[PDB]
Amino acid sequence: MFNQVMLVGRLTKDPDLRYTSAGAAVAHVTLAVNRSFKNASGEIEADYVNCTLWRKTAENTALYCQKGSLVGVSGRIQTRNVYVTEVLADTVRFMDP
Amino acid sequence: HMFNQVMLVGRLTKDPDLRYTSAGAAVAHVTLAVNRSFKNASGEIEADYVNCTLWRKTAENTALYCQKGSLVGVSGRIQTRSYEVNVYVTEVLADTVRFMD
Amino acid sequence: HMFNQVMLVGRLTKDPDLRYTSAGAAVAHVTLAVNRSFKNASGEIEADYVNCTLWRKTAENTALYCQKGSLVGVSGRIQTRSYEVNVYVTEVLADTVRFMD
Amino acid sequence: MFNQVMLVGRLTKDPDLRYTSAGAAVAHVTLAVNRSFKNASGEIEADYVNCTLWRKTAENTALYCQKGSLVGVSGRIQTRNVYVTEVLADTVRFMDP
DNA sequence: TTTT
DNA sequence: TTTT
DNA sequence: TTTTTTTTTT
DNA sequence: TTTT
DNA sequence: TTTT
DNA sequence: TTTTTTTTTT
Repeated sequence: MFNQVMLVGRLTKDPDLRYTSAGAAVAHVTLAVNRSFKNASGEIEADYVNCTLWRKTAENTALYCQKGSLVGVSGRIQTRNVYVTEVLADTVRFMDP
Repeated sequence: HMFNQVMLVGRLTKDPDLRYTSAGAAVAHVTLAVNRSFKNASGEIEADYVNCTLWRKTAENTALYCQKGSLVGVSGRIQTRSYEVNVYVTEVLADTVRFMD
Repeated sequence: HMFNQVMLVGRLTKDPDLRYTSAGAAVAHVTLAVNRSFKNASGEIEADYVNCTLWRKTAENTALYCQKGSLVGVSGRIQTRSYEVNVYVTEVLADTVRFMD
Repeated sequence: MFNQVMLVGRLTKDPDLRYTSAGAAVAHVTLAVNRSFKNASGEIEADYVNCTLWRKTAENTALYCQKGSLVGVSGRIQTRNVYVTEVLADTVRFMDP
């Protein structure tokens, strides 16, 4: 029984690097992933996936990616009145030339 | 330039919700409890609850064959939506589902 | 009781091999170079070379649109075969492919 | 650019636990995964996937699973005249009641 | 060389 | 506000 | 630039 | 609150 | 015996 | 027990 996600998209904003009171880096990025087909009106829409990164992954994503950066992410769908649902990234690939 | 896929194995929290669009298309809403590998501070196994939408025959078949409790394997893509008091939803749109009971 | 899925993003090592069964079905053979995340003892990036089989329109389309070098995203399942001097093959049978160029 | 595999099948043999000359446990299991449809003759065939496990994963798989055990595995397709291609498992789940 |  |  | 479909409510 |  |  | 198809050579 597992939970696995592969996304490659583009960051909609500079990554949001914060630190927990314990000292752990944690970042929130949102990935625009265009679809592969057009809708009735002939347009390509994107899905906007919120991913949360931790520690070194978070710091490095922040260092090396801005708004617009092409990024690969794998991880799991996590879920946390407040009904939130994100991808918890364990590895990030930087794909900017 | 872009890619979006997901694979999941989990149990249905409730019987599937089988509806038809006024066009005539079957669509189903299902929520999967996916138990984590690790444990918490109390030594318990928490699950993540992922909402999946199914379409056409997949919707009907999972309706017909699975119910609350059914172990199900799903592959598809994450999709995001807003509706209206404006809400943000992220689901998995299932392409296939495997009945694992 | 069972489940088998794979997702892959890699580059084609050669133009796709488009054939037709004597039934009339398009089928394509493609090998994907999937570069690893880590590095070796020399600090180089090695790739894994995964053979994928495509069918019907997917075979034709990937034939028509991709060539040696094309970045491609694939999802499907692992399948195993023996033929005849008897050989053991494991491939990925692609359900979908995304053209990522 | 990634490589991810989810299998849940049944071991065809007791796991093959060996140790490298350095001391690392390494195991080779083969997973029977039945398909979901019948072939022309009305039969369900299986795919037999060779997976290689390392270290603690290898030792634990050996300890707790025999021929017949239901097992979940995620990992990547690895490839190594000798033309071999397996799944390199990073996590194994034991699903035997 | 293939499992319930 | 959820499954075994 | 394409797959089977790319389509509803919550 | 959405990217090339 | 392979891709960027 | 079902999805679109469950079908070839290497």
